[PDB]
Amino acid sequence: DAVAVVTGGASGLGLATTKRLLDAGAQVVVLDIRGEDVVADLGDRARFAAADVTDEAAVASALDLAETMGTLRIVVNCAGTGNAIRSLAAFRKIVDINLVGSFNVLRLAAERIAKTEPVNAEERGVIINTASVAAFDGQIGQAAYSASKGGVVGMTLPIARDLASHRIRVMTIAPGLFDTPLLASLPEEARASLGKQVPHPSRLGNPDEYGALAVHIIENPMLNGEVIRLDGAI
Amino acid sequence: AVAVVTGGASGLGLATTKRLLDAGAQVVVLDIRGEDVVADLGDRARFAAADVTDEAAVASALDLAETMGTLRIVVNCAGTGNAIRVLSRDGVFSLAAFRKIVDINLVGSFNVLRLAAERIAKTEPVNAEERGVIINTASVADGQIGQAAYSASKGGVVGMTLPIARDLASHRIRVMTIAPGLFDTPLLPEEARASLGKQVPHPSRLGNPDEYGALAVHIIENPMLNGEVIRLDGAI
Amino acid sequence: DAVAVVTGGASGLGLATTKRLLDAGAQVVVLDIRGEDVVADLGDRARFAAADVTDEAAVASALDLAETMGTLRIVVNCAGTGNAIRSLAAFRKIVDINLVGSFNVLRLAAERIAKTEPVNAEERGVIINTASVAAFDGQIGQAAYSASKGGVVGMTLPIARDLASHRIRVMTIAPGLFDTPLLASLPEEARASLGKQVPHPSRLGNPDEYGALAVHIIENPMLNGEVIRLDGAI
Amino acid sequence: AVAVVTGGASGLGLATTKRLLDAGAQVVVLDIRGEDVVADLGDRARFAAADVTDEAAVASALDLAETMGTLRIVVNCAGTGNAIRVLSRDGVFSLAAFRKIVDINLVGSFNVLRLAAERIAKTEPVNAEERGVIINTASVADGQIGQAAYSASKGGVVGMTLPIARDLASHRIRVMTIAPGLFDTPLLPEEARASLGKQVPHPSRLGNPDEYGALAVHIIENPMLNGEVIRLDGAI
Ligand code: NA
Ligand code: NA
Repeated sequence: DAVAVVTGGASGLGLATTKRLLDAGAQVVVLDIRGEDVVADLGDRARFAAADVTDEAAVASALDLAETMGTLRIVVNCAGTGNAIRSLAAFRKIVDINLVGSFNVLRLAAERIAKTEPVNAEERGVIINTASVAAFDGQIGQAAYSASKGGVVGMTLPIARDLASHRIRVMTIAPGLFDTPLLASLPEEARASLGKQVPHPSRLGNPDEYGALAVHIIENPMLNGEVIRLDGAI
Repeated sequence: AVAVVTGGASGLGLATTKRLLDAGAQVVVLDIRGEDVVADLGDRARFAAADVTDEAAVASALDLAETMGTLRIVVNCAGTGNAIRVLSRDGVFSLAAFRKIVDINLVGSFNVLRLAAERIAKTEPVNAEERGVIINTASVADGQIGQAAYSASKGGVVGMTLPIARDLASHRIRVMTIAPGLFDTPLLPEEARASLGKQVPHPSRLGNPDEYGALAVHIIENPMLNGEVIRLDGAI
Repeated sequence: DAVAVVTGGASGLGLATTKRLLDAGAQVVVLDIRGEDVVADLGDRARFAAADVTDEAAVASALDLAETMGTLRIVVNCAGTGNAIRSLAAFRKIVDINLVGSFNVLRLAAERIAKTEPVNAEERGVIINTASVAAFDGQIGQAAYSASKGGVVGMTLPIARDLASHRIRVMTIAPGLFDTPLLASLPEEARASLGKQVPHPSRLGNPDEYGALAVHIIENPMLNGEVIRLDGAI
Repeated sequence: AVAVVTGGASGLGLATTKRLLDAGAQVVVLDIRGEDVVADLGDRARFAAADVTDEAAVASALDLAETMGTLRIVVNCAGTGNAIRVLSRDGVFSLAAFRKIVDINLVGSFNVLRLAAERIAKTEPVNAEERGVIINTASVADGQIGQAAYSASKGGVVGMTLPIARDLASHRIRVMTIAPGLFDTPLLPEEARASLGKQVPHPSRLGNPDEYGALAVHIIENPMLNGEVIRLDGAI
């Protein structure tokens, strides 16, 4: 194929990853809840599947679309929720989207990737998660972001070990402060101030830097069961 | 001093409750059942029926605690107790099961902590250094989806520990987590329980719930333990 | 016996641990490079062995003293070096004392403890390490303290697993900022300022709090292969 | 741009050197031998004989690098290369052996980093964001004392990574660590090498030194990677 599914692929980290994957020659299904126009503009090697990652039936239909395009081998979980702004229902929503959704997509995708022929015939595929944190202290919902981050981190090695016999690697990127629309509710000088708190480089991460790491992980067969912090040492 | 122990009517929570009662705390046992168990514990223990994800029911358990005395201690053992029995009894083989397990562990622990902290923050300190202490339990360990639900739940509880400790520091409430390995609780045949014990390096046996309770009391009694996860697992 | 060996036992964390152990009914060999007077004052259930922990022959002779007193079952590595003050030789000295010394004492003690009868006949003994950090940023020798800390942390689980068949637990305490003579070169208000940086409790740790944890570890059979941070969330 | 690769004449260091040469860097190979290897690498590689714990010899390797161009990159692979061959060839069964292994890993890496950083801090930045990047290797894995020396060495290198990254941030020098698992280097019979490969979950084979080199180059090329340890080990 090779086909990738990128959740949250129509913006931020997901979009940057989608573009890097297209550049690398893969086809991509953008699994997201909006941004059909953005994905249309990328051309017909990227396709849009409308799906909430917490909805099993919706995810399954997006994987079906990927299968029509070629051989499914790659997943990148970049779906997130909640703008950074200065409720048990709110806690639950963040955990459901960032943690449960990532598991849903990982498990359903793994089932299909496991059925493919390996490509020296060593690998069937690679699943990459995103472990996301709160942007700042006293950020609303910090405990939920820390919980869903910890959950994604915690499942990385155990799932890698369970999928080893299927030749599917499982990795996680833990980004720091990145320039995405999730920061767009803060005023500009606030975002600039956040960037300057990062030790080095003292700025916001560019989503392309996340996308570049994701591609490196896909291209490096020895990276498995690991979390990689991508955060300027913050 | 009053404690609330969730999952307090069995296993780790019961062992904790007993240690707390012997140390002079009164205890509200917050659980889905166990009225007889709590009756057998005598006059310094009271029972509150509650699902840890139910805000009103947890609030009422806290109200009960504050009727008995000054609420200073919470130990969240619901993730290992009666509450996960059904969520696990017939196995964990679906995305819906994974979700329910994550819910009780992450949402349940967050609900109990957030509501308890609100009450404890309003108490007077006891060198007038401490208002209280909240201890979480990072899920006890079934198959692959079961392994994932455990590992995600454990991870999430771990992940919240330091950030919440930091948030509550100005309120003089410590936040700690115990991450137990294989323990001998009603949750678990003798041969099958024997095999589990053998994969623990040393001691090569199931943990005694009293060993969990002893650590919980030590955490309570050691002012410098904050924002940390303590694995209690025989190096497994 | 039971006999404990506490390295650095004549001051700070080590002394507080020695006193807690005596109170708990153990006999103690204080393995240290000075403080014979302090140990004399504790009475004849504490004995002094003059030894540098980097010197194998010296350590062995201290273990010999412990054996004459009773059955050796407990080791607490609290020997440290260098006052906190605001050189490759200096880097090497910190690593040699804090990391190599701890390994030296652990390995030599383990050999003897392994030969004892277990005491329901589950345990032969317990070895506790101290993983110490720099007190503040820009502290001279910070990289060496971080290296020797990381080294002690890194060896904890692997050594616990290798000693499991001998029924010897191996644990590590990672203290934060404690009121010991290692801070005595900083002026008082500087130490007070450091204490206030600790989130909660916002003060310097009391060495007795370390000693209490060490005793709890000894008394809790399920604690093995783990590092416990004791640091007020700093 | 000039790089210094310690242990650069074999294994992980050689694979890194080759990747760097293909990416357009000149490379000083700092090693205890390998003049012929470096000659075969051609005119953009030069050889400096040095023990990584020898301040004068490392200083001279740095002098050589700065003669060739602007020093921006250091990759410390000496802990996995020619330098540990003898320290390990006849086994690790003494406290003196443990010490020597810790020395080369912790002291060696600190010596190279501290001296390299002093030079790199004085260069002009290249959006004028970066002066340079230093990458450490957290020991490759023999028996119990061997296991302890490995684990302590790895731990120490890991432990220094973030604090040093923080210290060097104002100088625009990133500090990263790669923690490799079982790799196929000259250090390692086919059957015995086969058995080692099988205990890696996936890929269930020894790592190819080129996979280490590819990660090192990615770290160099990704401005946001700082203060972090990356395990490269097939989930072992
Ligand atoms: Na811990
Ligand atoms: Na990592």
